[PDB]
Amino acid sequence: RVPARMAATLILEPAGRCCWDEPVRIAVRGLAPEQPVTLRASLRDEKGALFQAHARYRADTLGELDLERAPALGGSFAGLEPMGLLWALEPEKPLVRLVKRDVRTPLAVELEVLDGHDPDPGRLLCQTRHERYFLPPGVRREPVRVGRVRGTLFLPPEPGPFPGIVDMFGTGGGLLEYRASLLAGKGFAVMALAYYNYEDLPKTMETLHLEYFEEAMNYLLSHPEVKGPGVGLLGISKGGELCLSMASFLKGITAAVVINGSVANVGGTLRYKGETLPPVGVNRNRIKVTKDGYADIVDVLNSPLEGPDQKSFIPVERAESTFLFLVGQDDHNWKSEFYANEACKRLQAHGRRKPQIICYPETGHYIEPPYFPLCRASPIIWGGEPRAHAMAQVDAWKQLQTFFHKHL
Repeated sequence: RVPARMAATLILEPAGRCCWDEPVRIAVRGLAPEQPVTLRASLRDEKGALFQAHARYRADTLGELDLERAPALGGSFAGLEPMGLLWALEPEKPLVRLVKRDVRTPLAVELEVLDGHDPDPGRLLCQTRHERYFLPPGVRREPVRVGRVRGTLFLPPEPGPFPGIVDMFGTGGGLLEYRASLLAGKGFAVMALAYYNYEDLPKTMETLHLEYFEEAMNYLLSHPEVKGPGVGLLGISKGGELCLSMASFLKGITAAVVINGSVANVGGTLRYKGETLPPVGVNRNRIKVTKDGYADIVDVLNSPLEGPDQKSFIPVERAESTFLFLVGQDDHNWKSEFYANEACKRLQAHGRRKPQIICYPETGHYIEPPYFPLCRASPIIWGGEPRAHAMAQVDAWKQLQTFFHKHL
């Protein structure tokens, strides 16, 4: 009698170094013909927090399970969804946002193949560790500490020069580098820019001075490996708001991608030389408690279209820049589509080019780079449905690349 068959084996393409924003093809060989199995993906973030997804499958008649050929039958998702084990990842503890800050180390996804379709998993038939990197091949990380400017520059491998982008996130303070590092992998010099509560910067954003942002952009533009003659701006939330403010008041901005930004100045006072924008007013009575114990704050901010709140409207008509607005239709942080439309109306009322707006159905506030799992709530809701939001993230990433390549 011949020995028993060797154990099942997982095969990935690509087998080696995969960036976070890149698709992978997962296959298992050496299962029994038509064997029912459960695949489980597990990830621990830099804070030790667990994220998991699982789906049921059935091997084919050869005992092969290939996720670009076999559909998920149920679990965290169903259908021919090769990347579902990643986009459907859910935190073990509700309310937990994924924490990834050091772009120099990968996030590991542990993949398990477990026997059977029982809700309580069978025996482990095979496993593999799939590392996903945030610093693309040959991308150079260069911290920025020039004048008062604080951020981190990412450059592609030599030779330059490269189109330059300033990258900005919203409120929370500190510096998120992961989008800039990934985007530098597409041929751009990208500066992740901090503006409060990081290193020696002012601890709060009670008042923000656009002069700081002018300095940052001038530094990027003056870099020996940045192409010019202007820069791109990429911002989400308050960061997109700042893209509009920068483009309205400052020179040297060629194009801006605004992701769920606001045309109202919110949360503090903006100053540039003799000019000021007061914060738009709030109405905490407009809060909705639904349909769990979560706040819905989408209606709290006053309209920048009536009363003294018109003062907080960013004068986008003064911008020379081209704009692309990427909005989640289900944004519950604030009225992103309304802001995009009102920016467009302001611009057209002054004979400026009409900006492209892309509105993604069932997508929420946090449109992150691809395969970042949806955070539904963290407490307030942010909006989005897992699959719709995931595919919006994948598409937005291609849209901004195309746009920046065209204009920069």
